Parts: sequence; C-alpha cells; structure tokens
Amino acid sequence: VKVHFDQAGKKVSRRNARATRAAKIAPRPLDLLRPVVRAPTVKYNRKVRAGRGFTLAEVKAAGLTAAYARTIGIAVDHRRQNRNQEIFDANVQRLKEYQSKIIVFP
Amino acid sequence: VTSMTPAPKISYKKGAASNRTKFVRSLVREIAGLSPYERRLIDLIRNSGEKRARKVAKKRLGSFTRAKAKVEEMNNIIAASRRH
Amino acid sequence: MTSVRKRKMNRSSVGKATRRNKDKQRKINIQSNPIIAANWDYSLTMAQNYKKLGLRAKLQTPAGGKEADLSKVVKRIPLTKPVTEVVKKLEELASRPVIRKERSQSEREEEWLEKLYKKHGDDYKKMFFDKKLNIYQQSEGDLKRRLLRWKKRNGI
Amino acid sequence: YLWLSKPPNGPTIKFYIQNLHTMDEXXXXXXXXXGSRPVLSFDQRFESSPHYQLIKELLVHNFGVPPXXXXXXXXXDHVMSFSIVDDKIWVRTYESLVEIGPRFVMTVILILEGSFGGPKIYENKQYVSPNVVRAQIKQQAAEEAKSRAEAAVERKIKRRENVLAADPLSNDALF
RNA sequence: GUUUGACCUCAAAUCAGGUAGGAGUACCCGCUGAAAAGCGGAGGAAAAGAAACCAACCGGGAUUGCCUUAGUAACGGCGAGUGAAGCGGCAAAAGCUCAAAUUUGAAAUCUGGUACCUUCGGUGCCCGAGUUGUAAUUUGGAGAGGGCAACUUUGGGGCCGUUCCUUGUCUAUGUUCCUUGGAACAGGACGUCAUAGAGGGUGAGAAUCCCGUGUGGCGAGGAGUGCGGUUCUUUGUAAAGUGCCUUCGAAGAGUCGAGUUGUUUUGCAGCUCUAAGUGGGUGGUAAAUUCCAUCUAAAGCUAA
RNA sequence: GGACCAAGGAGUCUAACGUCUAUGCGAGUGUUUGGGUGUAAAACCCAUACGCGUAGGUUGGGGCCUCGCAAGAGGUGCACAAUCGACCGAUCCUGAUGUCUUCGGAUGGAUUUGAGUAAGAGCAUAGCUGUUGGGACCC
Repeated sequence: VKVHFDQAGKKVSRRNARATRAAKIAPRPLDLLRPVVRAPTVKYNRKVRAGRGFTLAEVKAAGLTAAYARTIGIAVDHRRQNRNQEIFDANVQRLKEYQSKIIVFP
Repeated sequence: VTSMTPAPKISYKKGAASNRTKFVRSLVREIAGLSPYERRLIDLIRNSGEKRARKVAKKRLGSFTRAKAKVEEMNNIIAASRRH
Repeated sequence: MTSVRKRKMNRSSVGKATRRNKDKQRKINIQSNPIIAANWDYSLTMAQNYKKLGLRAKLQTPAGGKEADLSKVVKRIPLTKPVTEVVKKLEELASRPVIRKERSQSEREEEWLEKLYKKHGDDYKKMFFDKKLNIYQQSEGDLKRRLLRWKKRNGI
Repeated sequence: YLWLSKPPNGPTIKFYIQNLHTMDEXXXXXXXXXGSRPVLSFDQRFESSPHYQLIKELLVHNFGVPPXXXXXXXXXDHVMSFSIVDDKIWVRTYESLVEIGPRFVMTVILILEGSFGGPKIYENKQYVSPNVVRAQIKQQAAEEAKSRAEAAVERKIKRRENVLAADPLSNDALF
C-alpha cells in the first residue's frame, strides 16, 4: 500500500530541478536536440515521435562530426539506422534549422 | 516511404578468418597433440568408419554439427599425417 | 520525535544543529553569464524569462499547454450564415573575435629550417633525400609547410 | 509443429498441435506397461482422401511396433484412437477403456516431397497459422486506431463548424 | 670452484606506512528459509545501466521510474484463482574504459625514502616495482600506418570579483482620552503604519508595548572552479581534428552448448560431457537443397 | 447477567462488479501520469496519447387537430406491445453456370435463431444502496 501524497510536492521539487539545472545551463536549453522519428508497430506506424539520437551518417550529412555535435547539444545514437528517405531528410532540415539559430561562444 | 538503402553493418567477427589466426590455431594443433577421446577418435575412424565415429563423437559432444566438424578435422589430421 | 536519539537530543544541552534552507531553495542565481545575470528577473520563470529573452527554453514539444496569455481578441467564425536585444548582445559577443595568437615556431627547429634553407635553398627533392639535418626524414610538403611558415615569420 | 518422415524417401508431412494434456492430472489416473504392442482405432474413413490415406499409412509405419520392443511379452490393452473431427485429428490413449494417456488435438498443415526438402506437393488451405491470427488482431486494432484518429479530426472540424453566429439584434452585436 | 654469485621460494622483524572488524540498519543488494525470522554487505541512495535488445513495422534504440497496455496474454485438480510483456505518453536523459597485432631508434610507467619548495601536491636525487609488460595510441560507431591538400586548435597558473555554505548586524506606526477591572491586551472616542493585520510574550481578545513579521541594506569567516575580469607565464619540429589517396586491418573457452539432478516458473546451482571462426546468438519467413531480419555473449565503470 | 457510580466501549475503511438518483456533456465522454502557471500540497490553463461507448404493413395508443353546445365522431398518431412481413447470420435439403475429378454454390425451400438490421446513448463525477474479498460490528 502506497499513496502519492507528494504528487503536488514532487512536481514543485521537479520544477526546482528544472529551475536549478537551468541555472547552471543558463543560455542552453535543458534538453538536447532530438530526432523526429516515425514509430514502429502498425498501430503507431503513422505516428511520428521524438527519437533518441540521429546517426553518424546523418550528422555528417549535416556537415559536422558527432563528437563535436555532442558539444553543441545534439543527441546522437550510433545504434539506430536510417532507412527511410523522408525521415532522414526532415531530420537533416531539423539539424540545419538548429544550426541556423545557435550562436556559439569561443 | 519510397526507399533509402542503409550501409549494412557487418561485425568484424563475421568478416573472415585471417592468415594469422589460422596459423595460430594450426600451430596450437600439433603442439597440443590429441586429447584422449581424440586419440580414441582417430583409431575409431581407422577401425569402424566415419558412421560410428560421428556417432561416438556426437555422444562425446552435445550436438551434431559440431560432431561433423570434429570428424572432418580428424580426417584433416589423418590426411596431413599419413600421406605426408 | 519518539526515537531515543531524538528525545535525548531534545533534552540535551547541546541544542539542535538547525539550518534554514527552504526559503533559499526557490531562488537561484544563474552563475554563468553576466549578461543573463543582468536580464534575469527572479519573478517570471525559467520559461517566461527565457521567452522574454528570445532563447528557446525547451527544445521541442512541451507537454501541456503554454500560456497564449490573451495577446489578441479572437472572434467567432460566422460559418457563412444566410443573408531580441539581449539576443543581439550575445550575438555580438559570440560575433566578437577573441584576441588570438598565431602559433609560432620553436627556435631549434626554425634554426634547423634555416640550415636547410641555406644548404639546399628552396628545392625540396634534394632536401628530402638529405641525410644530415633531415634525420627525422620529414614529409614532402611538411617541409614545404614549415618553410613557408618560417618565411612568413622571417626572411620573406 | 512436428514433422514425421521417412528419411531416405519422399514422404514428409507437417502437423500442427493443439490442446495438450499431460500425465500429471487425474485425466490419466493409471500407468501401463511401457512397451506393450499398440492397437489403433481409425475413427475416420482415411480412404477417400488420398492425402489422409497417406497420413494413415505413415502413421501405421511410424507407430507400428516390431517385436524388438522391450517388455512386449505383456499386452497392456494399449490402444490409441485417431479421430478427424472437422479436419483435426483428436488422438486419445486407452488401456472397457480408461483414458490413461496424453490428449491431442492435431492439425494437418502441408505435405511436401523428399526427406526434408523436396517440393511442396499438397497443402490444406483450411489451416491458419496462429501468427496470422495475431496479425489479424493487430491489423484490426490499427484500423480502429486510424478510424479513431480520423473521427477525432472530424470532431474538431464539427466543433469548429458548429459555431452559430449571433443575432444582429444583441448587445454584443451592437457593441 | 670444497669457492663465489645470480636468481627463485619461504621465513623473520617492538622496521616504515596504511587498512579490516563494532554500532545502527527506514530504504537497497546477496544468501538461507518456515509456520516472516535469520545471515552477510553497502550508500545517500543502492541496484540496474550503454543490447549476443525489442520487433516484423513507413521499424525502434542504455538503464530507471510513473500512466496505459491489463486484470489482458499466459498459467492453474484451466479449481481456488495466479498473473506478465512489446508498443504508446511522460519524467529523466550521457556516455564511456579494458583485453587483440612492437616504442623497439632506446620502460618512454609507478610506489616508497630523502633534500627542498608555493604542500589534498610539486621538483630533484636514490632505492626499488616492472619486459611473466608498467606508459602513449586503438575498443567496431572501427581503427592503425603512411602520403597529399589544406585549414583549425592549443596548456598552465595567480589575484580580485561572482557563485555556494556558515554566520553577524541594521531596517515601520498610540502605549492618545473615558468606563469597567486586582491587572486593560476588554468596551467606547480620536488616531498612525503597512511590501509589516504571520506568530508569540507582556497580570484578560495587543498591527501600532516588546520580540518579531515585511521590505531592503551592511558585514564576517569559509568552500570552490562554476564563470567574469585582470595579471604572470607558457614551443617543443608539441598535441589533435576534418576530407582524399595508398597499405593494412588482431579480440572475452571449463566458456557457448548437451545430458542429468535439485530449485524456481523459464532461469539459476551442482555433477558429467564439452565447441566454432565468412564465427556465434536470437526471431520470423517459405511458391521451399528457403531467404531475410537483428545483435556480438562469456571483461569493467557511469550521474539524473 | 448483574454491589453501585463515573469515563471509555462495538457495522469503520478500502477494492471489484450492480441497481437507483442527481449533475455536466452528448455519439461522444473522461483536466489533475504528466507539463505550464500560482497569492503555492489550493486554484487556473493544457500538448500527445490512453480508457469506455458510438460507427415495411395492420391493430392499438399518450396526446394533438377538426367537427360537434355537450355527449361523441373523424384524422394524424409518442412511448411500448401483438400480428404479418422483409433482410442479414445460422440451420438442413435443392446442387445449376461452370467443372483440373473432386472443386463449386446458383436458385428454390424449411423451422427456429438473434439485448440482429430496418435511424444511436453513452462517458464522467457525486450520493444512497446490493454481492464478494480484505481482521471487516465487537469479544
């Protein structure tokens, strides 16, 4: 037996985390740059979704290295495979738009 | 929704065997000699044929395709030794 | 307050090691850039304050509803009835070139290049197959790169 | 699934298995002498259908027991019965008869040539593999979700297209 | 040479330096286990955790936890009832390190002692450890050697702020008249403050009596690299990254697996047997002498 | 079953189905896992998912209309009921046009069938209650 009495409280604490982390990460977003990825499982195969990370080859197609891209806040998954054209292209456009909107301090 | 061909990632284990590792394994083979059931197994080939040899080897092993490879390996040993 | 420890610590002459924290955990300093530390407000939120900056606070797809906060009046459809600033400051700061230093050359190896420059001159196929003063057997073009850097540094 | 086949020869049949029952429960409640000669009970024609006739033949060759069986000097009244119900062979085991054995509901799938590889010669279309049943379940669920999403779209349309305009004579119309 | 010495092993040290135990034990992790108890081991969390994964799709992508899946699948004298998981939505997000081929143009590595120094350390010197392998480089997402073309990059301190902690101090307005009362903090009349009318005390219900409360301010002592300025230096043929070309291009065995026994509801354990390298694991698939999918086990760490 | 007296002292809570009633919306309904917000365990706003549901005639007959001063007459007929239908699914025969020699169901029958079609009613919350289980009124 357990009752979530702290449901109101923990959220507050969580936003405190979402405050406090943000304090350290002051210009940058809290979250990384995640891929837009179409789901499996025919019930959901029309659904698109947030994915974990893009790939090496896609980040190369964006025009940078993944080792550098992790410093730019772009989530990268090696074990994913890019197999759909439109997914790949839309995520490349996403990467380009993310590159357009950042300004990086030396 | 139309196509895109990924570059197929094959593990380096699945590529091939090198000259180095074949040399290593074959050089271990003559040094290690035969285990006693292998000493039995060459004699059992020479005496009662590969039928009973494969059956005894599968009894020593767990499965059957390993017994194939074991009998074929001892045939390779007999071919390497007796003619040469 | 019914453990033996808590009751003894209550009755003790030591006094409770009491520290107050609950007020100061809500407020945070941003610690990182003095520009954002200037424009930070401590009143709006992380979310509202990043929006008032112009920086995208969360990357993508917030769960829940944002504040559309009544910027405009929305009127009913008749259905055809019958008859930046701080962004600019940080953009200047990232656009600001840092005072960088050219990577120079070390004195021994530029002297080595100076020996090569007088021994062979400028040609590279002779100095590539030189034993003395090319004992590390430098690459054909690394020689060119180091000599061009040395010439731009000294001696045209 | 199982195959039973003559390993130098053309016969090869694939049967599906349903509804097993074991020796553990009271459904048996008796043991018999392991090695008695079996009797069969072909509770079906097995004659008019040539492939069922081959099934009956190969079950005779399979389940026929030569006298090299140990403990065969006793006959333990052992009998097994085969019954095509619709196209499913119910197989039962008796020892007056008491069910002393495991229980089958068995289903033909396909017949092919050779010893394990040779070309497919017969197949009953009446069998459905249960993977296809799960696939039907998932496809129907995906169709339901698609219809539910389209209906939610049309509900938001109708909510947008549900608004009735004000009268020209109202206070909000004036002001 | 009956001598002498390398080792190697094993002892001894009131030799030097360290460390183990016990308590507590809500949470965690192992072991044992009835009709829980017990044992062992930790921490502020622990565990788990970067696929020998899940799937069959227009594929997904470490672990963890929540909602849903769902009281479904499945199991069960299919009786009692037992009882999941994929996907989805969310929270949180982070990835890394070994072991395989030579640095052989120089073991480049480290403990310890000592002398100094700016001391959670640094430098020097000397014993040792170590080739029965300590460093650099490389963990498949490859990588390495070169070569070409370019570009692109540099590290270490200080100090002062800032940030964090622990404190210290300052920061409003009636004790105005009358009645009652032992005592006004009660009742009436007239007020003032307020970003302060929370609370408590003061001889009865006190914003205005006191402490506070509220708003801000000034300190003090630490922690600290989080960043922000200054300031001092840092190169030595030093280190790294990207594209192209050329030449190569090595990985977890008493393990995998098999049988049996116990145990659990398929793993685990014991006993016996015991492999492969275009290998192996796992799953669908068949118009069938099938094709295709998907990972790399038997080494390790990792916040939330 | 009892010396007296004071105090304490026995159908509570929760879960799953079920009826009824009230309320909101309505073929839809359900904010509160979670996010945003806040004067801060309150209130306020809500993205994507998910849950559950959705996807003919005759006789009457409430009324209503007409006429009738009224009594009554005529007409249209809510709900619902009965009949005769129809159709779908099943049922057992017919077994065509075709037919790979065993495939096929065309047409016509027959009874019942079914919370069947023939123009929805549900979802959510609360209350009172029914059954079951948790110690389950107490000893």
